[PDB]
Amino acid sequence: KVQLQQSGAELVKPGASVKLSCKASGYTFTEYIIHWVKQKSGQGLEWIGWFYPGSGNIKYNEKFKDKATLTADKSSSTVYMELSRLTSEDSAVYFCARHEDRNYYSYWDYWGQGTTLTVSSAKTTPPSVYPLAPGSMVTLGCLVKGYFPEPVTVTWNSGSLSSGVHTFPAVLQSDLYTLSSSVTVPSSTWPSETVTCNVAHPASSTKVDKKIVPRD
Amino acid sequence: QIVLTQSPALMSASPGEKVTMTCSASSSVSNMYWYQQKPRSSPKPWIYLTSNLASGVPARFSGSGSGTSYSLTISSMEAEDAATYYCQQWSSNPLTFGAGTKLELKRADAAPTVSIFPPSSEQLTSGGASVVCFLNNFYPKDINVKWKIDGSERQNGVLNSWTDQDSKDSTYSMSSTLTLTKDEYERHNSYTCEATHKTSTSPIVKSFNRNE
Repeated sequence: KVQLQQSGAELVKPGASVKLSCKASGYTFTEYIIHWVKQKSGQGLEWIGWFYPGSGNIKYNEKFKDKATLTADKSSSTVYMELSRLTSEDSAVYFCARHEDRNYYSYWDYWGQGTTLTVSSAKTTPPSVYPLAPGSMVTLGCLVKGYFPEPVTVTWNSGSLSSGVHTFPAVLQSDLYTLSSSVTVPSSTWPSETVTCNVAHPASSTKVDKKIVPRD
Repeated sequence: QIVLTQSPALMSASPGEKVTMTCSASSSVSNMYWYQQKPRSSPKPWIYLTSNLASGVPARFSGSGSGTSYSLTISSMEAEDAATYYCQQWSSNPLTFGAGTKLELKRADAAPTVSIFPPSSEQLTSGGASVVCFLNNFYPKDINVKWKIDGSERQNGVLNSWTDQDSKDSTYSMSSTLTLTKDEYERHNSYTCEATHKTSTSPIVKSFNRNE
């Protein structure tokens, strides 16, 4: 089956370079053209350029002419995009897309997920996880404050509580991210049984479990 | 290079209703291509070659245009149709997109379930105090949060966040945070979360006291 797989999220200091990769598999590499698209979080899509393996033909969106370099390995069926002299407005989610070489009656039929590049001088910071207990249907939650790199992972009881959960998008309080999550469960369920929100901030490799306890 | 201008980005439609999005172009174009994108997910191809309908798409969708004004039409709206739809051009260089129109499910207006939370004993021990206030499951999206401590409006230090529309019941939810110093919090007594929504003729209040 056709699958395009891209490198994981990145965090680089301004000025340095980054090499984003798009790995193809399940189809002949030298028959389709790989496009690259940038989507600044929130805003709309923007094209950067295409690359055709085989001929090695490139054609940059002429805005990103000095920003981006398109190369390819071909032995691993992998297209590369390097961005150099990074600044704050390069922080965006970057897609790769596939299109047939000689068609016209085709479209960008397969995409390869996002890669969220973050350009900042902020230091990588683990999160502080605080439980939130109240004081017929009982709402709980935990607060995840004071982390930077992004993203984080919040489950409840290792994923045993799925429905009735609301994990909210992060925001920058100063120059650190803050996130909140909630779970609502029957009064018969809690505090008579354990409730433990599970947080994971992979950029610092932390993995935290906080039991929600009623107050005194 | 052509600039692609889309119709109302915030569009609301209930199931059954017929929807129409339009993509306007600065210069004439041969064909138009539409894409769909879900909450932080890879955009998939929806309609290509102006009106061909890509692979995966129900026939309730339809493309049209053939000029400088193109359009995407849903004959019968369904719940799995809430998303943001982009229009792409292939004719000139460079390749450009529209800004996107975010389609939304219009349903019966629901009022929020409000919950307020005092700071944890952990946060105080590290010298910090955050009063969280959850507003879960409501429609429509528009809502204002008003904080009150000792019966007066705390203007700054507020922090809002919204989840997107629920795939099940199509409602929204909102987390409001209020971060104080451990010392400033251990001074006032009543902490009120006053929420204003279009459903109710009065704000929904949830408050608590430190002396508990």
